[PDB]
Amino acid sequence: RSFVDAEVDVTRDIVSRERVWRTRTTILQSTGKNFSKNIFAILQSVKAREEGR
Amino acid sequence: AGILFEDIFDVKDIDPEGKKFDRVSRLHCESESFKMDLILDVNIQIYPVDLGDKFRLVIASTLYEDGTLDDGEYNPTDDRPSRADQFEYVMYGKVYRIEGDETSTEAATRLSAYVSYGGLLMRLQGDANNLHGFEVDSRVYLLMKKLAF
Amino acid sequence: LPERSGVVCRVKYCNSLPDIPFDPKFI
Amino acid sequence: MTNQYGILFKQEQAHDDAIWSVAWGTNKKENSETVVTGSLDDLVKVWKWRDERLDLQWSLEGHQLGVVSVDISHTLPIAASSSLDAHIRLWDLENGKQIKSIDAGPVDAWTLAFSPDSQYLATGTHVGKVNIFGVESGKKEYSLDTRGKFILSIAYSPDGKYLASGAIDGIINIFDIATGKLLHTLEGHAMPIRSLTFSPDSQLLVTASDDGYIKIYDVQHANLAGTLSGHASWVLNVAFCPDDTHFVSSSSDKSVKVWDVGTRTCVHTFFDHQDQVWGVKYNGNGSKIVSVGDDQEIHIYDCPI
Amino acid sequence: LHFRLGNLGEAKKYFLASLDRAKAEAEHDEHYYNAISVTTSYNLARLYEAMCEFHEAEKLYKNILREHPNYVDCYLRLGAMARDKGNFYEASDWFKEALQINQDHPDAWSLIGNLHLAKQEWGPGQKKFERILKQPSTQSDTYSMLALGNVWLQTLHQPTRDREKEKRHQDRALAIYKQVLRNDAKNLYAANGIGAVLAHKGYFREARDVFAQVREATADISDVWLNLAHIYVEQKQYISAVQMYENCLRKFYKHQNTEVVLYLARALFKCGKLQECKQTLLKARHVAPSDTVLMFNVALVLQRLATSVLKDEKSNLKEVLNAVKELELAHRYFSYLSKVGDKMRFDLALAATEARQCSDLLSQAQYHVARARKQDEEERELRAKQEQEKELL
Repeated sequence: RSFVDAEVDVTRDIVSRERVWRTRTTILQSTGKNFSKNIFAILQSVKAREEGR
Repeated sequence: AGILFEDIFDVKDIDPEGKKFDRVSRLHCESESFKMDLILDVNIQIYPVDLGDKFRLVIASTLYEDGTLDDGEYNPTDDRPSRADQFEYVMYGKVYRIEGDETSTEAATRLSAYVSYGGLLMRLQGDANNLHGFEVDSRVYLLMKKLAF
Repeated sequence: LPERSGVVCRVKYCNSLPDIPFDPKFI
Repeated sequence: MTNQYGILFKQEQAHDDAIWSVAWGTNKKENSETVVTGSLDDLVKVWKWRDERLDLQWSLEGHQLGVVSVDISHTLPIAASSSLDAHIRLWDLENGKQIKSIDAGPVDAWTLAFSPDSQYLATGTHVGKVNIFGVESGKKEYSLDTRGKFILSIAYSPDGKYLASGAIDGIINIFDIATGKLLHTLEGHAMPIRSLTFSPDSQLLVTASDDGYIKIYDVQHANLAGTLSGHASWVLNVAFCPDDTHFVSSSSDKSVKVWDVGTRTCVHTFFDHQDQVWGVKYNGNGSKIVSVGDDQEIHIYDCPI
Repeated sequence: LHFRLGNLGEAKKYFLASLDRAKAEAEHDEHYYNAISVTTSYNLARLYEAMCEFHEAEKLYKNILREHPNYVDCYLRLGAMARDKGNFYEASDWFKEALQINQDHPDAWSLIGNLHLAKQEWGPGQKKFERILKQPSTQSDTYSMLALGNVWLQTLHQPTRDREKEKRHQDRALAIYKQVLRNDAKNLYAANGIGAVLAHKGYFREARDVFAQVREATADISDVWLNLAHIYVEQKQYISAVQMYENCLRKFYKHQNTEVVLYLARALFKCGKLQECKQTLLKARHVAPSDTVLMFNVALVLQRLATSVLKDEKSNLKEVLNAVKELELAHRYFSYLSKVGDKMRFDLALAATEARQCSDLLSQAQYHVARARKQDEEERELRAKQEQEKELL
């Protein structure tokens, strides 16, 4: 709508001042522990069993 | 197995009545999953812990993952896999008392298992289903590690 | 042999993602 | 009389397990107050309210799968109770003995409510029908069919003209008692309606749902009068005050909230419960509120008049 | 900050004071202080939502939309409130308005996706998350990848007769979770997803090691506690599992989640705690009385209790009479369930078998009633002998 579309610059101004720390990405993350090294080793052990080795 | 108990604890108070010794301090922790109470004396000099620290505590009957039941003598030279490899602080001591809300009419709902690590005391107070491997006058290991979160 | 009838319950290992966080915005 | 809401009495460990329903009745002969409680421990306990304390009068044994709902006759000293075992039992409050046992069937008995004249006893069913049993006959006399799903809540209008039922799919049905005709079907809530009650003047119908909102409907025009919000979890029970201006609600959030119908604002909130509060009821003059929950405790609150 | 601490009472004071001050400051720079007034009004609306005063929250969001219709976050909260009211249709309409304003907004697409997944509309939901991963700025978006992984994971809860199809779905879910964990080594849900697939594959030791690491990293994921409890049941550590289900219920659900209560009942049953199991299943049935599975499990526990009381000759007359009544309840429920039970969740032949077994036991139970009467009368005689001997002394 022509009256809606004219005011987008105002909202862009507001959003430039806002700061959000918890987002869709950070909500999923641990505070400090890395799982990749440990879990990939576990998966390697399972993979070895699935391949019968 | 031989894991008599195991849980995640978070330190709620260090030596609440004030520090009685320099290298030893009380940890008044409460667990998160089994909801256990815990009083533990740690050598705060070699293994410093702060308030609000979370640690994995694993009171074990033996250090060999195959559960082959040690004989209580000290010998550092050993190639056998040991739980101590993945733990930071390890103690050893006897259970010297088990105490619950026993009544003449029914058994205790809650048990407090006391452990003495060669002089440093502990008391693990919970409910009477967790503290079952505990039996007075038996060796146990404390195997605890601070959580990097 | 007739398997002893257990409690009818399908064990589901879940991985439900958290709701999207619409936390208050700092200025 | 306190000009402020507050807890007046606490009965700890009143039952061996969760308490699911409570009713407050006034024995007009003695002008003495009686509280009836139903619990998962299979017992229906009858308490006498005297000198600001609850005295246990009778422990009624007979149910086998916990008591889901209890009610007390407004005119006779008779209480009715339902259980997950689907049996409905009538109890004599003066003698503390079972009058009659009605076997509804494995799926035909749920929440229970006496008609204002106490001639009939209505109960919700799994097949979406409201079965009405004669108190004197002890037999199923007739049945009202909503054609919906499981009926979780039912209430008679105090004037005896309308019977409301709330289903597990959130639909509210209002039946005309004189003709047995379905008058109104309301979209209600999108989640289960666990309890509903008419105002003493029968002009308003209040409904409580798992969505955490409470809705007020105009009974004469069936229009949505207003929506109340404030509970952080399911609203488990609602009961109107005999003064027609306030009603009390209980929730799984462990709180009991008193609402003003005119202002539609929360007047007071009680936080004394340790677990879900399944039942709340006003006394015969609206001056006191009783509550029961999963914590096995019975609380009585004093209210300004 | 007070809101983040849950100090909603203090937060109300600070947001209101901020709005009142911005109202005073607008005399100096009306445009900027109005922008502050928008952000603070949204925060206040979120506070009212946290206080559950949803009528005021809805009123504030609609006001923001009167003044700033491009402020997308107001639409998403209105949709979220509609979703929480269980009105998913209106919720989908509010999220569509948000997309009419910013067509590539990843949270609006994700909320719509979650609506479809909540409805188990796997096809539409999957398309909604793939729409996020198709844009270059979000081509590696971990939330969307995890959502797709979960879509594949959810197929594993269905009893699948095609073992190759099951394996293919397991490997798809695991491949996605591995990729997320490769992109983000700190991702809690990628690790838990891997643990879930490993548990479904039956590698309970390895799955335990994965979930144990996830619980070490965070205490606030409800599914991590449930997954650990499930493994404790499979490792026959029932005493620990029961405790985890009870603490999970107390910590994460403000209402009784019937699936978790059923898992608790299952653990108590395998633990042999039939009395606690009965009471737990009744608690679940009080919340969801139309669920035939809860009714079946109650009937089964009742039959087991009666079977035990009738099997042990130590049981007295009051106990045996109760057991007989419970066994008739069990027979009544199995007879009903054999006719109306949910064919998609359990086999009606099972209920018919239990119905017959109840009738068979009921025949022997009547004999046991006579046995119990005899035994009780013998005790009455002994008690009378004891009383008269007390008079003799």
